[PDB]
Amino acid sequence: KHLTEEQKLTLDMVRDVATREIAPRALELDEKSLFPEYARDLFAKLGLLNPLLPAAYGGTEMGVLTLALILEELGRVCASTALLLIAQTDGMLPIIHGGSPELKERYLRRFAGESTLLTALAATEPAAGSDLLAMKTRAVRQGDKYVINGQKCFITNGSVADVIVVYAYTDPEKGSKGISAFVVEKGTPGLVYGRNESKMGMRGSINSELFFENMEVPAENIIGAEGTGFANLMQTLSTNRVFCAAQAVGIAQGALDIAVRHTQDRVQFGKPIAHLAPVQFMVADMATAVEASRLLTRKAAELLDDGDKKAVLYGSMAKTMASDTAMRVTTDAVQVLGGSGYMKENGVERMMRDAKLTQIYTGTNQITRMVTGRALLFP
Amino acid sequence: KHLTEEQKLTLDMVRDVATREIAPRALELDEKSLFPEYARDLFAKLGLLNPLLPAAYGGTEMGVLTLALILEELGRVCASTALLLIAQTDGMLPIIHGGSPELKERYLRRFAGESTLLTALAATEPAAGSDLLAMKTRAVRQGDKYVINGQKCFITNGSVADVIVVYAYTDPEKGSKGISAFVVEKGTPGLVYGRNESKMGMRGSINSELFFENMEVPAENIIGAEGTGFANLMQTLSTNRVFCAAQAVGIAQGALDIAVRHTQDRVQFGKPIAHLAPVQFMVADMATAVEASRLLTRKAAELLDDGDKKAVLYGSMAKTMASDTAMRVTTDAVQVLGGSGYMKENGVERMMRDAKLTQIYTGTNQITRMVTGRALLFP
Amino acid sequence: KHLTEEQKLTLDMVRDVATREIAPRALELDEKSLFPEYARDLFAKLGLLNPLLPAAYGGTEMGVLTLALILEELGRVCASTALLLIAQTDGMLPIIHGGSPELKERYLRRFAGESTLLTALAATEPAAGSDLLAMKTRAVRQGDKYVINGQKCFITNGSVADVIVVYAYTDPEKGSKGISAFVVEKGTPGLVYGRNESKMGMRGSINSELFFENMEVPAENIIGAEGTGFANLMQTLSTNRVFCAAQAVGIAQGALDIAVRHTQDRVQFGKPIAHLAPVQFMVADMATAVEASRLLTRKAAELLDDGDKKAVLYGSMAKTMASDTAMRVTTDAVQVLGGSGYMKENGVERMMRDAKLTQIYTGTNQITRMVTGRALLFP
Amino acid sequence: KHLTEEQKLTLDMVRDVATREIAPRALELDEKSLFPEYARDLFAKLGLLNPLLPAAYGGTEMGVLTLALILEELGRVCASTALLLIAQTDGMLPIIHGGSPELKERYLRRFAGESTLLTALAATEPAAGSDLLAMKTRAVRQGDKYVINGQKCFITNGSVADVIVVYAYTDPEKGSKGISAFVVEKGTPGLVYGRNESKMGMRGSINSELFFENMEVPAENIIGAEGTGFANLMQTLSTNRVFCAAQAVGIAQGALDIAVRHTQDRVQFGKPIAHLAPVQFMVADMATAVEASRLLTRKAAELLDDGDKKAVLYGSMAKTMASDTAMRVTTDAVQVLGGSGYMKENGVERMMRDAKLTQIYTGTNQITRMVTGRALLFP
Ligand SMILES: Cc1cc2nc3c(=O)[nH]c(=O)nc-3n(C[C@H](O)[C@H](O)[C@H](O)COP(=O)(O)OP(=O)(O)OC[C@H]3O[C@@H](n4cnc5c(N)ncnc54)[C@H](O)[C@@H]3O)c2cc1C
Ligand SMILES: Cc1cc2nc3c(=O)[nH]c(=O)nc-3n(C[C@H](O)[C@H](O)[C@H](O)COP(=O)(O)OP(=O)(O)OC[C@H]3O[C@@H](n4cnc5c(N)ncnc54)[C@H](O)[C@@H]3O)c2cc1C
Ligand SMILES: Cc1cc2nc3c(=O)[nH]c(=O)nc-3n(C[C@H](O)[C@H](O)[C@H](O)COP(=O)(O)OP(=O)(O)OC[C@H]3O[C@@H](n4cnc5c(N)ncnc54)[C@H](O)[C@@H]3O)c2cc1C
Ligand SMILES: Cc1cc2nc3c(=O)[nH]c(=O)nc-3n(C[C@H](O)[C@H](O)[C@H](O)COP(=O)(O)OP(=O)(O)OC[C@H]3O[C@@H](n4cnc5c(N)ncnc54)[C@H](O)[C@@H]3O)c2cc1C
Repeated sequence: KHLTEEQKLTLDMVRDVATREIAPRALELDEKSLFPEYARDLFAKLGLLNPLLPAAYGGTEMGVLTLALILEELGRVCASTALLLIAQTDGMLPIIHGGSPELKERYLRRFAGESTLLTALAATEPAAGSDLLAMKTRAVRQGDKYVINGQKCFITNGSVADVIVVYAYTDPEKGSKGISAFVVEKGTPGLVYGRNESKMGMRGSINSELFFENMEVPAENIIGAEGTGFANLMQTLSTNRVFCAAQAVGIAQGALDIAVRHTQDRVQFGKPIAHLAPVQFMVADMATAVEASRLLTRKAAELLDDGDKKAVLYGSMAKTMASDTAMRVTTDAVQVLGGSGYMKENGVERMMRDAKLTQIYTGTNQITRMVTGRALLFP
Repeated sequence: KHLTEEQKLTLDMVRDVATREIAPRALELDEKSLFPEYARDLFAKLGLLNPLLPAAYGGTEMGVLTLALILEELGRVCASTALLLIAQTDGMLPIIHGGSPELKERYLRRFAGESTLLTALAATEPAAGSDLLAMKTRAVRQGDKYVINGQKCFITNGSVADVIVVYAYTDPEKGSKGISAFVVEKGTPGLVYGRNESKMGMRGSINSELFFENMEVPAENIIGAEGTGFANLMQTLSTNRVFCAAQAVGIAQGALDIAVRHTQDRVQFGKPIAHLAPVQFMVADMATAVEASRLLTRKAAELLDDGDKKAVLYGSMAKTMASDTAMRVTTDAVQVLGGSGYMKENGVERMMRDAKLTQIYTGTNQITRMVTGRALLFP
Repeated sequence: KHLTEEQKLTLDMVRDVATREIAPRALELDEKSLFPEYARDLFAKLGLLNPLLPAAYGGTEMGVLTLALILEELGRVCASTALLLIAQTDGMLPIIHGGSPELKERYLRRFAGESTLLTALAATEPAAGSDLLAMKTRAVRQGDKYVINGQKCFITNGSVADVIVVYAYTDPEKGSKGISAFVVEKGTPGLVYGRNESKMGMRGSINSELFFENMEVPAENIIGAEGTGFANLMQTLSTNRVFCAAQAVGIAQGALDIAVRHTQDRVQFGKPIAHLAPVQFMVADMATAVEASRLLTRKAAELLDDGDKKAVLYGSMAKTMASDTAMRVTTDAVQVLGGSGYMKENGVERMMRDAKLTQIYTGTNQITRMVTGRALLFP
Repeated sequence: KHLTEEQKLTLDMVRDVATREIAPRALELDEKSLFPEYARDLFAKLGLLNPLLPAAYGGTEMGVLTLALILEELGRVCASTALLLIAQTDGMLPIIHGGSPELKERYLRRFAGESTLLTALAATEPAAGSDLLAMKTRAVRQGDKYVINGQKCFITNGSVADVIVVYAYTDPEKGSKGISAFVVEKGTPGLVYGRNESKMGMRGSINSELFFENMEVPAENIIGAEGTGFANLMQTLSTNRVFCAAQAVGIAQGALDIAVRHTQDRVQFGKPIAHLAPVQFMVADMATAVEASRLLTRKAAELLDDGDKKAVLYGSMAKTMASDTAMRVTTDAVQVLGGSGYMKENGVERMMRDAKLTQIYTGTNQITRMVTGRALLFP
């Protein structure tokens, strides 16, 4: 838990940036459904866009715990801006962890330093959500190339990513041993963009359909050996869950902060409503659940940094509890503001809308409860 | 519970209208923040706009239970269209219940038959939400007129109502015995409209600030005697809560219906997800909570029709439970649809947004729990 | 819902008996683990021991709704005394509903009038709880007799019943079409009693292991045709669930009544704690959940009386919600009494102990949620 | 968090003792309502009876975190044995923290080393539970002595303690500045024992009424200055809450352990029930809540060791969440064992009974939520 002085200075800069730059922009980002371009460009200049890019490739190579602390601070003021960092890191992790030395040099170097290029991870399909093994995208080797046919949906930053990691069957009969992962570059012929689908929340973020129409990628773009794609995806999922837990902790904290401030300022029955025993009770339950969620998430993030095998269990616990907490706390934070909490100008209704996604993405809370229960019952 | 054949035919017409006319319009009503003019005009032609207007004034004079059944059917497909009927009835109840024979003839006759004119109830102020006795609008008698100064906020249909019931202090020192209620007509000099504030949900509905700047209303427009306004407001609140409970039952049912249909159609892991034990469990809890809420609401509505004093207790129980149920069921209905549930085109995210208001309006669930607990502990 | 004057007078007598006779005995019944012999003998004299015994066999033949109302009143003051009536009725239902005219005359006549004889239902085995089809008791026809070998556990009143309905495989390979039901009389050679197992609550009740060691019952004792036993068991289960729901409503109400009384009498901080906003909130939630549970249970009981097929769905909803409500309300009723609520002399701790069983017996709340969800998803 | 090698060896010994010595005795301790004399005598020989007694007085002087880790291990197998350590430490803390050097030497030396003498804290009265300022015990100085008149209830180990800390008004008009704390020795004339009241759980523990009838204690026995008693009590409460949180974490873990083991062994529907998605879900929620509770408690215990002022806030959060978690997890652990979970021989029903007390003692969860909410809203 002893943060290095590099971790402490980074997070002091992140808190200052979240407060002064990200927060004043959050309402317009949601209202107008804007990509957070200003934040992306600033994060690139500050070294915050690619936190987990290794130093070998010009990156800052902070730990998982540092990123989790950063996501909590950004989630407090703008869930969409936190999602940018989550998507960017998740799009890069399959290459960092399974790519050959040649593949990592060829595709990670372009993200060095202050690069503003974007990544994406393309696994989910209309036929394959929780049942990832039902994905229908196919990769057929033909000489020195793979031919990719299929489609993907719900791909964060899909249509704007310079590098997409695409999961596809190379042997459709081997199931979990028949999937592969491929680097796909923006501009590849046969890569076609669909709708940017309109969402309840996280509106400051791009949500892409992708289509592959005889898309030829060079045979060197496979990440690892044929048939290893599913394990590669599963290894990144443990990390993605912690990032979604940390974002949900931030959302919950940000909504609590606004509710706490309102109880101190809002006067009914002759004194601030913070003097009312039931308001005090709601705030107590909210904060207790936020802090519990924060402790779980920070523990899981440290286990990941330590390469500990128990990170899967505690990451799944943190993801479930943090996101359920964000949903419950934001729902009650709107309640604490009364009618004003239902008004768009006051922010908490957006945080409630943002919070619902964290119970679904990186695996629904039903899927994660199964990951947690199976790890406990079949250790 | 034995519905008359007039009740049964009315509700068969309402279900047909909800399905064929109201539901296909709900997404655009929310997306574009439209007043439900088509529904208003149709309800007027069918005799559904003013259900509680007495037959003496050209009205249909259905019971509270019939309206509650109608609100459940409309809430199932469009919460905003249900809110139109709630606002219209609530704006009329103070006159129906406290108005002199002369006042009722003078202001209720214009709502007879197929009239499309609108009402509103103006009690809430920025300084007075749950603490209604802190309202600052003042009514000063001057000869044959009252002079009204002050303001109101969150007034449903406030800026489009032909008749507004305005609550104001005539003796600011007598507290709950110093408030009066006044009929205020559209076009009165000194009646000024503010913002239509933008909301998280119930977007197909007008939400008005009102200002009174030396507004002169004739002395005949007072509803009852001076100082009786607070009791008049309290008597309408018991009825408003039942209407909000019934709307929340409808919202919850409509979201459950969509989730139920999705589990039957959505195939993951080789069979429809309805075959999955945890999906079955969520649907069981959702439906159980909806039916419990429906039974409470129908009981409270019958007690109101019977003039039973225990309607306050059971109306407050139904309001609390129905609206908490709508919040929980819509939150889980989005969960049951996975990623697709987070997409605006699929409706349930709007129902989740609509559901949050029912925990706040007609009195927050904190205020209602106090009404319930006080009635039980101090009978 | 319109109770007959016979229903109203019966329930006025039951309330008087519950208050004056059953309640003062409840603490000793639990403390000393006594069979409620006094209540059994009194119920027999008043015609309350065998409510569902048909008039054709000397019985009172009240409906399911009347018994459900009786169980609520008894559950309010002594869950163990309510369980006597539940066990007695459940032991009789398989014969009433599936027995031939000859079998019903031969075994139901002994329960006519003021008979104090007892019944029991023996289905559950150590290997077969929720998975009833795994039961291992076997019935082999040999000439004019069936030979019964096997065992049963958790049999309420098992060791004291004059007539036990025993479920057993006659064709172990046909699963749900290979079970039969048999009348077994006290005193049959080869019927052996095991432990009366010691329980957390419902201590005023006998909980028997049964063993069948080449037990010969005459071939006329089969209830219906061979292979119909499972359907017979399933038909009684719908009724048993409603009875357990009604008992749980009573438990919850009885605990609420004590907590309500305590808030009125217990003075802290200068006034009764009923003046405290959070105590008011707990009591509101408790009572709302009790009334919802009561409405569900009464609806399911009426559907059963009407022979409506939807009784399975609403009986499973009432059972789940009523028993979860009894658990939550009794847990909070102990909380409302503070330290005194943890003391055995004050009753609510026993009601909390009693309440936990209702979430388990007549099918666990996990099994019932599946009955509810399957009925909704596969109608 | 880095445990010293003395902490690690102590907790390895505690786990071994809990498993081999404490756990096999837990069922009889509850069944027969026995004081844990064997455990007390063994803890004394191992240096575990007085963990927080300073080294200056012959004690081991482990931290709060070490004791909290010990209480978790003992709470896992016997809540009553954990309560012995909690009561013993709490009875000593007022002297350790507020006593003059002379008073600490005079009364703490007798607890050095392997002493088996017992302490108690006597604050609560029938008229003063949460409202401690309503206590009526009075201390009147008369020459070189104080005369103590009054009574106390719910005093753990009250009737067997060699040293009792008694809180009493010395100036009944100064409220929170008019209470004092006094050392009271077993054998003082005028100290009279009442009932050992019979409880729902924690039955292996003594629960005493105390009466003071012109009880003369020497004037040197006052702990601190007159009027400082309330602050002394409040300072110990922060520590007591953490100890009750840690005990509740242990209870919850112990019940989860039994449920986890049962799902692995209990076969229904052809395979262990651990293969069932809903059982997996319950175990996931249970374990997540246990680990969250454990993290909160360990954080609060470290803040106390660091003398950090934020320990009050996090201790109140841990106490609320840990005890609510013990109640919910034990309630579900009984559920996971089915009928067998309701049987006394299987332990979890006792853990459920034990768990309910942790929501009440050291301050009810209503009082603690107020401590948490006030600290957040009025920092
Ligand atoms: C806005 C958004 C961004 C996302 N970003 C990415 C991205 O960048 N790249 C990417 O590849 N994916 C992304 N995801 C995919 C996301 O993680 C999925 O939606 C999720 O994995 C579930 O898929 P589904 O929506 O089809 O739900 P379904 O699998 O259809 O689930 C429907 C319901 O059934 C339940 N269910 C399903 N299976 C089971 C089971 N076996 N047991 C019990 N319950 C079950 C689920 O919990 C859910 O409640 C994103 C999704 C969204 C909506
Ligand atoms: C969209 C909308 C439509 C509405 N329509 C109408 C309308 O047509 N006409 C009209 O006159 N009004 C209308 N209402 C008013 C509405 O009912 C109020 O918002 C509600 O009565 C609460 O007022 P408030 O928002 O100021 O909340 P506040 O009173 O500020 O409450 C803030 C928070 O404190 C809690 N709280 C407040 N007092 C207490 C207490 N004593 N004990 C415990 N907790 C407490 C509340 O539960 C809430 O969580 C509408 C409101 C909205 C938002
Ligand atoms: C005091 C008492 C009185 C009773 N009286 C009678 C009586 O008079 N006569 C009689 O025949 N029986 C009686 N019952 C039997 C009772 O109904 C059962 O205990 C119940 O049916 C469950 O059986 P089990 O205890 O073996 O639990 P199990 O079936 O072992 O269940 C263990 C856990 O797994 C869960 N589970 C099991 N299967 C599934 C599944 N498919 N999906 C999800 N979760 C699952 C359960 O919910 C439970 O949480 C009584 C039981 C008790 C304890
Ligand atoms: C078995 C046992 C052991 C204990 N051991 C010790 C001991 O060793 N020494 C000692 O001095 N004490 C001890 N305690 C005392 C214990 O902490 C109290 O019972 C507790 O402090 C509450 O007091 P009460 O039971 O009178 O509850 P009450 O104060 O009567 O509370 C009744 C209910 O009202 C609620 N309530 C009370 N005040 C408020 C408020 N202001 N706002 C909202 N809700 C409120 C409470 O939460 C509770 O639900 C013990 C108690 C027990 C039962």
